[PDB]
Amino acid sequence: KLFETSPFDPLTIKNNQDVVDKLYATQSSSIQEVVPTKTFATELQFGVTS
Amino acid sequence: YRPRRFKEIEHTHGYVYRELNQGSLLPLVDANLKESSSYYFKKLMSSI
Amino acid sequence: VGRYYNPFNIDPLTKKHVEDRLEEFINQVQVGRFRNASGNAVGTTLAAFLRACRDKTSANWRGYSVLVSRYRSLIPNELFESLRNISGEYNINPQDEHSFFFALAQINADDEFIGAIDKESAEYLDEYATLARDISNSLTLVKAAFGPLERTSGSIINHANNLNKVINHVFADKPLISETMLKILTIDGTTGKDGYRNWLD
Amino acid sequence: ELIKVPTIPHNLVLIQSDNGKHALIKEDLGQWPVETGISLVNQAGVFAVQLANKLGIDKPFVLDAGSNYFTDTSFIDTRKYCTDGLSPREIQKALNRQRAYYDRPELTISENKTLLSQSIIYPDADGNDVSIIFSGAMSHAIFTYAQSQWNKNIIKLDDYIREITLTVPKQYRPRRFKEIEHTHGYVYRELNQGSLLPLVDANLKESSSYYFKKLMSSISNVPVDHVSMLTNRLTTANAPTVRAITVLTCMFKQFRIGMTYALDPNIMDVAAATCMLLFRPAQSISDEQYRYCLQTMAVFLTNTTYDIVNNDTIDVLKMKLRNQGWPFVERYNAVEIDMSVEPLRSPGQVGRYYNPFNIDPLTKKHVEDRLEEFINQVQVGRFRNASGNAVGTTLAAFLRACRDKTSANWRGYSVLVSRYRSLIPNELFESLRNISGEYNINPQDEHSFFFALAQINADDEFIGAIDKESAEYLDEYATLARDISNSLTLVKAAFGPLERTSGSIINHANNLNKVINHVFADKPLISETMLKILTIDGTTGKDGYRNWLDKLVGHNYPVYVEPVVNIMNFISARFVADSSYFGYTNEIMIMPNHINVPVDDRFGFRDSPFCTSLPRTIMGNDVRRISYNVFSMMEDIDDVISEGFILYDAYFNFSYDIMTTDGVTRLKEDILIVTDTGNDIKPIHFYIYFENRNDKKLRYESKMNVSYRLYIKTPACLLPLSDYMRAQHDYVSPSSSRVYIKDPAVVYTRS
Repeated sequence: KLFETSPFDPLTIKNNQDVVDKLYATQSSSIQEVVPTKTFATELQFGVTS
Repeated sequence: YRPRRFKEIEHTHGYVYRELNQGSLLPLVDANLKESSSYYFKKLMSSI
Repeated sequence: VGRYYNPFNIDPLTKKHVEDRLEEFINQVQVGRFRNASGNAVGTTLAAFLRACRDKTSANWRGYSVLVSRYRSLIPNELFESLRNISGEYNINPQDEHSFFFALAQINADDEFIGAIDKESAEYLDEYATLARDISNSLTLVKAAFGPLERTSGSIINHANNLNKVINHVFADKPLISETMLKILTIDGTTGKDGYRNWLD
Repeated sequence: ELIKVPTIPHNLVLIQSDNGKHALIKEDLGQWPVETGISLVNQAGVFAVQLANKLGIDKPFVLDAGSNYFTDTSFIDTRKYCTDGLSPREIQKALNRQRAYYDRPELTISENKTLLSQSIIYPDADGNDVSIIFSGAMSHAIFTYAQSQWNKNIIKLDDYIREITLTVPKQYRPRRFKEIEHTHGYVYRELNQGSLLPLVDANLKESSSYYFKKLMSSISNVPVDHVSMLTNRLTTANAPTVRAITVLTCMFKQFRIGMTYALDPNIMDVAAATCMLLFRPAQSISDEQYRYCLQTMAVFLTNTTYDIVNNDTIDVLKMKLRNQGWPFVERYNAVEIDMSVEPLRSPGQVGRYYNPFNIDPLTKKHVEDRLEEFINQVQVGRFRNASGNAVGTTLAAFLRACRDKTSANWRGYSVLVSRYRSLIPNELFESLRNISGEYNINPQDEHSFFFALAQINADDEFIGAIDKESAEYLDEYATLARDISNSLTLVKAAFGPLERTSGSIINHANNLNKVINHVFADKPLISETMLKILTIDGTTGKDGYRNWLDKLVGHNYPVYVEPVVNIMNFISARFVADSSYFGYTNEIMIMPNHINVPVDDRFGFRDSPFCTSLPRTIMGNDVRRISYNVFSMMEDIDDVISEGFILYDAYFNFSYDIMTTDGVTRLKEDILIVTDTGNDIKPIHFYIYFENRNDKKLRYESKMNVSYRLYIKTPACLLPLSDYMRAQHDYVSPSSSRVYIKDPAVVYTRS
């Protein structure tokens, strides 16, 4: 068996965004070179709205 | 090494069906393996 | 035929660390003064930890060297050359790195080896030959049943996904074809629409 | 303790036919299975110990067979008739029956007397008694060789005393041996000393920590009998610990000690630093500790900061302190005192130890002749302030108290150091080091130790306790030396060099585990003493031994070949050389019955399966030779076996029983078994009968019923009865006047 848990089931994906969302969901099964945590933001701007 | 002999009848009137196509693993591994390598490695460490 | 770095920077011929001045270097740290002009335990504490790490590394390098050899035995040649194109960097927390070396676990594989033969690794590697035969058989059958493929409407992702379903229906008597094709799509599909295009190619 | 063997093992059996025509003598050393495809010498060593146990030569021994005799009734005969070995009466009966078959006159009285007097005991010039008996050749060779090896370690008592006369001190009462012990006393002792260096060098931190902790537990049990800041900090809680450190610094070479001072030094830290430099050996203070002590004094006296003097060298620091008015900027070498006797386990060597508190034994004062002038300098010095002389007066008074205390108590501590020094050998004196700094002195404890120095009281309990420790240490060193020798032999025989290849690494790791699992099963080969040394770091004793064995591979350490190793090497060599004595052979021959092959006709067997040597040519053509591996793999064995061949390249185990009746000589099973995988030879067992030469029924049965025959080389254990003089062998037994001393100690334990 190539994978104990498949990265994504291809029949359930409809477009590119579907692949990335599934890859983020099944990333715990993989050996991550970086383990995610809270993100740090160094830039933020708010634009005027209608 | 040599194969073990069969029965006498099988060595006189014996026939077998075989296919000689060994195949290749290139189609499975001819891809951008960057994303799937982490998943493959996890299975690899679980084999032993 | 392959090569691999020996774990923990130990030369098997010498049976020690690559650096030949490690004993002198550790004693230098023990009698040194760091982080203060006055006396402190920084030099002595680091010397004690370094000695423990060195002793464990020399004690347990044989087990990890065998482990790497066994793991590589499981990888076929075509897979290994493909994996050499990729690259990555692994991030380890400083606590994990020190705890791994300070609390190194002894690894023994005496029961796994019959003489000089590792049965489990031998049988596992042989299964790639069966998969290689299945891949070639499945690709040829789909090309024969489905000739040149055209897409008048729809997306590439939908073109490939729906083609797999028809393959399952047409070849329902032999489920291996659909299983093998979906294996290739799983690997290729991680890149997205470009990966699906490669699968059709 | 020596084992006194009463009888000689001969291993001789007489086999004679019912007719009486044929008789033979056989050595019965047993059957030993040999496996093909692996090393023969490695299997021989395992069988060598069992053979030694069977013959009773495994443990040290001497032969007492000079009393195993009787005397004939004739008045002329004053000879001694040995009762050991195969009885001459049995040979007389066998010869007696043989003559009855041939219708020959019986053995005469003169011929009987010569035969029955073949086994005799007579004394030699040295007083030993030599016994001439009928015994087997292999047993005689092995038994005699074992005697030679063990007798190397049997020496006269006066010779033993001369060897150890330089290790006996003058505080012990000499032991009076009896007059018989002095003339006829003998002792069995091994006089070869094994080095402890292989274990100490491989594990310096563990070996040092083990011995240092043991010594401190013994020493700590010895019986004993600005000013405000100095006077408020005295504590005698850890005085026994500081006392043990002092003895350790003087009893060892390069036992580095260390002191750590506070962030902000005060008058107590300067006092401790001065006491360390003045009253401790320079050999126990490193250069870095010397610089740290100078910096601490400079920070306080000159009112500078640690940052300013962190980059200052030793010469610069001395210049700064001398300018201010501080002369105590030097460390002093201790004066070495030679031991009165040769230290233990150090043959032909002189031991030495430092005198405590840097007191010169010749002058009985401090090694610094300017000490009194220096104290006056401190008293009139202006330190840390413009005026007041508070620091100088306080330090001068404290220094004077230490000077008087050290002068009064130096003799007591010198005796303590000398007695504990005699416990350790010279190798441990020069090799052990203080690594990891696992002993350190608090600055308050140092200045409390010298201000409140306690006299040393040597009660009778302390002297008795030390004498018990001396016996324990001697046994411990002897046990460690034996296990080092055993480990060095094991590594050389079972391991090789490593290569930068996966196969070599895998092979080494598997072999290492197999050895380790074997040496820790049943009663461990390795003693509990060294397991304690290797466990002191917390690792499992089994794991520690595995690590030490790996380090020892490829060593050039010389190992002395002990008598027991020589004995087993002899038995192993004769096992390979003379295989027929032990029931295995490296060559068999299968021939059809109609092919006439020359055989051994000495024993009178019917169709003897024994040939003097397997023939080179039969019927004018050389006999085919096939190896067992090729023979097993053959598919046309029927065609090849029709002409007959010779099988070699394997170790064939065979058995036989000689039947006294007459019958068809044959095998228990068929010669070969043919399977779809391969051909094999079934176990070989010969039924051998003596022949009547005129039985038509048995002649016809042998020619027609049996179609194939198996031939092997004639076993060397067999010997025809006519050649009974070839079993006549000699054995030497030492004189009965000797007395063996179990306790060869030369002195008693009393002051």
